[PDB]
Amino acid sequence: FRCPTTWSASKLYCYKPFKEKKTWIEAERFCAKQAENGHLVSIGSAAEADFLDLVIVVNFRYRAWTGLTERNLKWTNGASVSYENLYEPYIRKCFVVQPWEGKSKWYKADCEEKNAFLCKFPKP
Amino acid sequence: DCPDGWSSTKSYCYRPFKEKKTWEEAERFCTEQEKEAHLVSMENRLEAVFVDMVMENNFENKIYRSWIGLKIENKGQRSNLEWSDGSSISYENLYEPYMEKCFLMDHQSGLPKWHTADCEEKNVFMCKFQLP
Repeated sequence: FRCPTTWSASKLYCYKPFKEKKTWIEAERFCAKQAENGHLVSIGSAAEADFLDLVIVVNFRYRAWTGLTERNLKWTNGASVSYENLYEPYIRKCFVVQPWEGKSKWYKADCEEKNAFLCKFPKP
Repeated sequence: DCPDGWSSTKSYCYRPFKEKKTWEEAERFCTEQEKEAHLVSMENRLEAVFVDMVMENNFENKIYRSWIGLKIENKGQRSNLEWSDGSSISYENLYEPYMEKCFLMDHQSGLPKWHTADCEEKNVFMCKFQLP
């Protein structure tokens, strides 16, 4: 099981950063075109975070979309929040990774901001 | 029919409670009603107005601050966070601190807006459930 050229392989996944700047949704859609089950990167452990940091350093100050976003509000009874009388608007953000003291940290960003982005897909 | 002590509309039953609780205690209390209930939700303006009128009818037309059935937090698998590939939130490395915000309606004058608050505040609340 060989990751395509330019992608970096962990045991189970192929990863690749792309420099071309895109909104969160068009980055996600770009990742999904790359492969079966392709998405913006998810980070499931410290070891994956460290591996992803290496992927970034091999390829590249960076600011890149991850697959992490905020959910819609949902009432405790399970209903969607359609109507609201919120004092301040709830606006779902998405998360970029940026360098912070030699590792990286995840920061909220406007989903319509154009950024570099990171794709992941499962081998097989 | 709605049980005794509950206000009814066509399909829903509502009940204000004066005993102040944290947001989690309040929601838990609602879920433990003989008919499982939840903290009040409002799906349109008229329902919000109704809920406010029931509260006012129960609190002597005074100012109040009542929990409602919304909470957001950024830690663990019940967060308001999700991965586009559907994997669980099993690891986080947020710049922002871990936090939780619980929503309430604060009646000052007129229909209350819904504000965020410390989940450990002790507030009055309302339960709601749907008739069969």
